[PDB]
Amino acid sequence: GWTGQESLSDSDPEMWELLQREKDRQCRGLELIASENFCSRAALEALGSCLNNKYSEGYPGKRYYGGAEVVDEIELLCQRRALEAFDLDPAQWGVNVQPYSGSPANLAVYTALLQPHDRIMGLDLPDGGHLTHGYMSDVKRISATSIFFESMPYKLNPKTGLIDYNQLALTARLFRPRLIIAGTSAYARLIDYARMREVCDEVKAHLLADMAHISGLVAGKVIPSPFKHADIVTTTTHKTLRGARSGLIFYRKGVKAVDPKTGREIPYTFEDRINFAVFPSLQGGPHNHAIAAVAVALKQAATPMFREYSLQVLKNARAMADALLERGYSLVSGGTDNHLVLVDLRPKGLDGARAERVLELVSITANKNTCPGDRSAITPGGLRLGAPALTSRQFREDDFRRVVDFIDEGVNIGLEVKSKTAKLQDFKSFLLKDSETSQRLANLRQRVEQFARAFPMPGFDEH
Amino acid sequence: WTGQESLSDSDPEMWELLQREKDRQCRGLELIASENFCSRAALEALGSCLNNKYSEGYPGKRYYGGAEVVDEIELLCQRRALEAFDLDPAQWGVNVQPYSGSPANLAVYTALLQPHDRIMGLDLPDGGHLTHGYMSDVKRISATSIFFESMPYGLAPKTGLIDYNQLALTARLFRPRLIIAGTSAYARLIDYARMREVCDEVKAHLLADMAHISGLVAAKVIPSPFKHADIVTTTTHKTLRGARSGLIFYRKGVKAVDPKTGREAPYTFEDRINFAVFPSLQGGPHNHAIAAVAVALKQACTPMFREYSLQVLKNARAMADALLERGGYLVSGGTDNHLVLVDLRPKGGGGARAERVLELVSITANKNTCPGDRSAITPGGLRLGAPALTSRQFREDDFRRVVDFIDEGVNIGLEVKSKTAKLQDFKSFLLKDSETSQRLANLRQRVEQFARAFPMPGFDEH
Ligand SMILES: CC1(C)[C@@H](OC(=O)CCC(=O)O)CC[C@@]2(C)[C@@H]1CC[C@]1(C)[C@@H]2C(=O)C=C2[C@@H]3C[C@@](C)(C(=O)O)CC[C@]3(C)CC[C@]21C
Ligand SMILES: CC1(C)[C@@H](OC(=O)CCC(=O)O)CC[C@@]2(C)[C@@H]1CC[C@]1(C)[C@@H]2C(=O)C=C2[C@@H]3C[C@@](C)(C(=O)O)CC[C@]3(C)CC[C@]21C
Repeated sequence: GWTGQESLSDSDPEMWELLQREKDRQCRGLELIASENFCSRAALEALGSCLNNKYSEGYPGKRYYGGAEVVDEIELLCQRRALEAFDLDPAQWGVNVQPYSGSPANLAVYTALLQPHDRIMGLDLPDGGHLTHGYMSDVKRISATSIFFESMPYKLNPKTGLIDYNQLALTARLFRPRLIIAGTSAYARLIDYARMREVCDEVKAHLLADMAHISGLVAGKVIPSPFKHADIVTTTTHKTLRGARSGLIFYRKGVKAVDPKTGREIPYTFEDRINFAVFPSLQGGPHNHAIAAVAVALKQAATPMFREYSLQVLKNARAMADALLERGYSLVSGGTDNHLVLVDLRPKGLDGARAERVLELVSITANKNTCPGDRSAITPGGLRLGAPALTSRQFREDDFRRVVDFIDEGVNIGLEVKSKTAKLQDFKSFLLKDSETSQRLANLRQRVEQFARAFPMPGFDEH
Repeated sequence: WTGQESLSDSDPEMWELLQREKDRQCRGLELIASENFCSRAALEALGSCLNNKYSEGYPGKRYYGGAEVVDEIELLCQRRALEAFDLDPAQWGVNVQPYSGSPANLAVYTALLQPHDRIMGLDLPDGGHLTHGYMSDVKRISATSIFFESMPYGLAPKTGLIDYNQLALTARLFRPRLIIAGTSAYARLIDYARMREVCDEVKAHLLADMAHISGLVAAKVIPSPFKHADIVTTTTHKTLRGARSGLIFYRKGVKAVDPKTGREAPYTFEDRINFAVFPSLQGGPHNHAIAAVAVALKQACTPMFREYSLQVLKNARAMADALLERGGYLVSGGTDNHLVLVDLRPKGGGGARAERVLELVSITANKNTCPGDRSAITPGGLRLGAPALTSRQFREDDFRRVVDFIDEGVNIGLEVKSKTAKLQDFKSFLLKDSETSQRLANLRQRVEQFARAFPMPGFDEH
């Protein structure tokens, strides 16, 4: 008779088989999705805890709901570990740990700082921006950021460091936006630019750094911090931070600067505004399980171990980069200085959508990527590859050297099938039905999986 | 570093806190209609490798590879949801991605309205929850009141019951595009068939946020909004006893035709609601939450859980009866659902004194505005629910001692309230006075050991 202390294995075999298939697919796969990581077991033990059951609407100091005695201390702990993880000064920075995920963390900042229809700029979606930074199609508002607010994108300058900081400054003086976002998905270069904070300081905009993709790197000081230049920072606690899926908003606090007469030094106004956008306005009850798992990860990230990881992540990225040039690929202007690598595949003779589907069938998971020349729409000429997921499975430069030989056999199987096919589902069908290709893919799949299965995997053994 | 080390080993500080929260839960009595203790099965999924998987999109329409397995978990959760409530796949869909309750609501508004379009959500004191629409007399509070234009409630004051009259009058005036049949603190059924007239009148949309009653409806004990409503939202916690997540149910397929028009006239909810959740508001789904949600929906699609929902109402009824024979007055006269809103006005006790006393006694219920009320920091009534304790196998008898335990709370309160000045001066006197602090510790021990023996869902030690 139902106790609810039963195991998932006993009460829901259907779900336990599926957890187990997912676990096998991760262990046997080569995961190159720049935004994927494998979460620590420690973190998942918190994530899947009794903190699920506690409603704690409000914030630590006094948050009136009730018993929150212990969760208050978890939230403060998470706060302290957050500010420790990236460089201290609690005198000069605050943090909100309650955002449900990344998109909520951004919509919170917009909501706290701007009025509906206020003007926002971010790197356009195709040029490697996030959806939540704003995106309108020809005839549709697509991001909620573009619906509740007025978004104009700053494009990428095809071949250079790409982020046209020029065209930005030109258009940000014509558009008079009250917040500009500095953050990217598909970009191999450094930003979180002190020059964003000039373009901003100029036209009286707020600088928001969305560092979700590089947060681990920043956490580790293996790349330079947006927290010197930017006044608001948002991140996810997964990706390069390697925690559970949650979000963070960091904001400046205390006295901003001093000005005419004896002074009366002007105070920052973010803290209370961002905390009101998060709890009363947008979110109900925080997910205390996520907050705890986030706390576990942030401590992991404030350690010798995590600095070694993030250095290995850059060297692994460079390795995979150097390796692809060696066989003459083309990387979106140059190479990389971060966690990922954008391959241009038009000069090697294949698009992204074919390359992605071929690698998919050999247990290599990357994403197709629009290259500056946005024909776009599921047939872009690039491929986005990242090192963090595998670097967490103890891969080194030789391991990525070999990952790239497997991608090579993939690209090469593609070209071949691209020479007997009618572009669309006549390609995708041909990979299923053709006895010669179906076999050549199985053989490559089996080599990847044997290669993949041998490396350790964070998490539990079986789920 | 492997990332396979146990949390005990790698973070004792966090492991101690998980463990103190575990102590705290199994210890006390939880009567908050919005709270419940999650199954081990469900938590096993919540804390799985599904946390590791990005699957932006919907099953079949993904933007990444390597979703073969997550597709099936999402569809399973879909199916378990339509089955859980009973619901014909021809005539209903579900979206299982919402991160929580507030997102599920904002997603419906975003899919169905333009910014500044008009929303009638039962006001905060008359039922409530922020996400229905709430401005103070100085400022917009809920983001629903910022991005959309919200006009409050319609209840016959004192008479807890829903003014189906002045609503219909004002829904003919204010001309709102969507009305929210749903409640935080309301012990009665919402006439959904009469909402569907008020709404079919105004050419409005009917939304039910059935967060606290979600279990009951699947369980077929209460009448489902899913006969009258077009859109239904819920959290997967509370009454459903699952992980913190959110669901959005919506009608699909044909809506009948006029004689000559032929027969073409299909629902347009699905694509719009799904597009408001993925490109529009949310990034990647929390596949771990979806999995955990799926566990709970089955745990619940079953014989076992129809006798949870049957015991929940009768547990509620029992509590209701045993406060009419003592505790105070019954805002509504009684209950017909998972909770009772007792008035402490005719008992001469605020809602905020009575809440904070039971807190120090490890019983957590809710402060609740009642129609005879002042709007200051404290004043109102008391909101009780059967889902939490009903989960630790409590029956009607459990719910006579729990009520006698609350009586000792009410009664040490009244005593405190006759030797103290304001609330500030009241809640001081509970902490300071050696005579009262010991009288309270002795009641805390009686409720503690009444529950602490009882079984609780979860991992024993987190
Ligand atoms: C008077 C005001 C309008 C005002 O008062 C200020 O805060 C002034 C501060 C300032 O000057 O900035 C602004 C917000 C607020 C303080 C109150 C309204 C009532 C609460 C208290 C407001 C709040 O924030 C949070 C909630 C929550 C909603 C609830 C019941 C749920 O929805 O479940 C969960 C519990 C909780 C906390 C109680 C009820 C309200 C709606
Ligand atoms: C408008 C939509 C939502 C929609 O397309 C349309 O509706 C167009 C209108 C029409 O069809 O007419 C669906 C397909 C899509 C083309 C675009 C924009 C969103 C991207 C581009 C979609 C896509 O395929 C792949 C991703 C990826 C996710 C991301 C950011 C990551 O997760 O890191 C990695 C980079 C990348 C490429 C950026 C953003 C999206 C989600």
